[PDB]
Parts: sequence; structure tokens; C-alpha cells
Amino acid sequence: SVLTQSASVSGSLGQSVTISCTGPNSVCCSHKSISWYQWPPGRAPTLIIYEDNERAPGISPRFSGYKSYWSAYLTISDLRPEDETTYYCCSYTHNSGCVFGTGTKVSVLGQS
Amino acid sequence: GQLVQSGAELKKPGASVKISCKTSGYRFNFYHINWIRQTAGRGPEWMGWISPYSGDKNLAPAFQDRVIMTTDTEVPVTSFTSTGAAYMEIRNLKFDDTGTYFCAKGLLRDGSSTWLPYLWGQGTLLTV
Ligand SMILES: *[C@@H]1O[C@H](CO)[C@@H](O[C@@H]2O[C@H](CO)[C@@H](O[C@@H]3O[C@H](CO[C@H]4O[C@H](CO)[C@@H](O)[C@H](O)[C@@H]4O)[C@@H](O)[C@H](O[C@H]4O[C@H](CO)[C@@H](O)[C@H](O)[C@@H]4O)[C@@H]3O)[C@H](O)[C@H]2NC(C)=O)[C@H](O)[C@H]1NC(C)=O
Repeated sequence: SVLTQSASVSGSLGQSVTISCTGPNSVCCSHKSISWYQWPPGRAPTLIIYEDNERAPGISPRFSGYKSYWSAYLTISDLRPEDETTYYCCSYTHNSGCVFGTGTKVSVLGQS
Repeated sequence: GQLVQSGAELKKPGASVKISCKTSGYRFNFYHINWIRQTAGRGPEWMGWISPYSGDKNLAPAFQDRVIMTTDTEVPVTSFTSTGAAYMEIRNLKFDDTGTYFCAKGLLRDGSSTWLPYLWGQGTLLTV
């Protein structure tokens, strides 16, 4: 998993959590394109972000993405209970395949 | 799209399998076919990015010469919503290759975000 994440993310109901995804300079984000995915283990994933911040069709504007010179971030607000899934960040170039990274569980603390 | 996969299969080690998925309701030629493995022990690994419109293929470096991907021609159910099929042949399966296989449709026809998977099927369980 050359594209490394933090593997420990938690947020509270109604607040906003942030998830990071960084890696080396050979598999990076400044010179790459970043896409984000919601992947519950056992089910088929779902697209959120494709180019680097552009939002996929059928995603509430509560999601967004930003890209620094060394890491990429997503800021998820309004954490409903259904956000307890796992997100895998994807680094892809225009003329080559994506390099999926490790996996980060997200925990919605304070649910019922 | 409503991608439908072949279904789960059980098989002895040291051999080859052909896994196929049948597209419906979207033109098959326009959007890339994106073949994927999720090994529960290893997490997610990429397999291939075949274009169904030409012979253009792209493959991950870890699986060169080990897997051969091909596609059928489409059948026109009606204009702009056809039906077509794609399959991959994986030589020399091992224990390491015990997980869920998905094929997916490319996000866009043009632009920098092509070759990116949007629609995913239910998938098949390979046990080896
Ligand atoms: C009929 O319809 C099909 C499918 O819709 C069209 O084929 C698509 O054409 C587009 C535009 O050319 C393709 O998008 C481009 O793909 C390239 C990736 O392939 C390259 O790399 C592989 C490596 O294996 C080579 O085999 C291959 O020959 C190519 O070299 C990229 O190079 C392109 O990126 C460029 O353009 C984008 C556009 O914004 C820029 O952002 C990039 O910076 C860069 O300049 C581009 O992404 C698309 O992949 C094709 N799809 C399929 C499924 O093949 C046909 O063109 C169309 N035919 C007619 C006659 O209209």
C-alpha cells in the first residue's frame, strides 16, 4: 500500500471529520489525480470524488476534497450513522491506472 | 448498467479461470471495462483496464503475462443502450488469489478522469 492513510478516523454526530491520504514523491498527489471511494467490506463501492475535488453524481454537497503538495484530504460534515464505512483513496494519472491505497475505518461516535 | 457477473466458483490450485460479466442498458463500446480484485487478506489490488472499443489494454505491473483480458462485440437492444460482455483469463491461480472480483464501467468517455470505475456489480467469490 504505497498510498498511505491514517487508519484511525472518528467523528461525532453533526460535527465534521477529516480524512487524509498521503504517500511518497513517486506515488504522490501534486503530480497525480486523486479520487475517493466509499467501500463497505463485502459490498460494491461507491464513487464520491473523481478528479481531485469534483463531486460525483448523486452525492450531497456535504462532501468535498482538497489537495496539498504532499497529501490529499476530504472533509465530511453532517455525519449520519451510515458514514461508518471504510474509504480507500485512489491516485490515478490520465494515461495510466490508479494505485489504490490502504483502508481507513470511520467511526461515528455518539450514535444513539 | 446493472452489471451481472458470472458467479462464484471453487477450484483446485495451479490452474486457470475465465471470469465474465454481462453489461446491460449502457453502450458497451463507450466506457472502459475495469477489472478488480479485493483479496480479504491483502485488501484491494488492481487487475486491468481494457477498452472495449479497440484493442487498447492496460495492465498493472504485478500481473504482466499472468492475465489476458478480452471483450465481445455489443448487440444493439436499442440506440444508445446496448448489451455487451467482457471477460478475463487468469493463469496459475494460487492461495494469494482468494477474494471478490468486480468489473466496472469507466466514469467518462473523455477527459482526464477516464479509466476510473463508477458502476460495480455484485461480484464473485473465488476460494481456490
Ligand atoms: C468513439 O468513442 C470512443 C469511446 O467513447 C472514443 O475513445 C475515447 O477517446 C478519448 C479521447 O481520445 C480517450 O481519452 C483519452 O485517452 C488517453 C488514454 O489512452 C492513452 O494511453 C493508452 C495507454 O495504454 C494508449 O494505448 C492509448 O493509445 C492512449 O495513448 C489519454 O491520452 C487522453 O488524455 C488526453 O486528453 C485528455 C482530455 O482532456 C486530457 O485531460 C489529457 O491531459 C490528455 O491530453 C484521453 O483521456 C478515451 O480513452 C477513449 N475511450 C476508449 C474507451 O477507448 C473514440 O475517440 C470515439 N471515436 C470517434 C471517431 O469519435
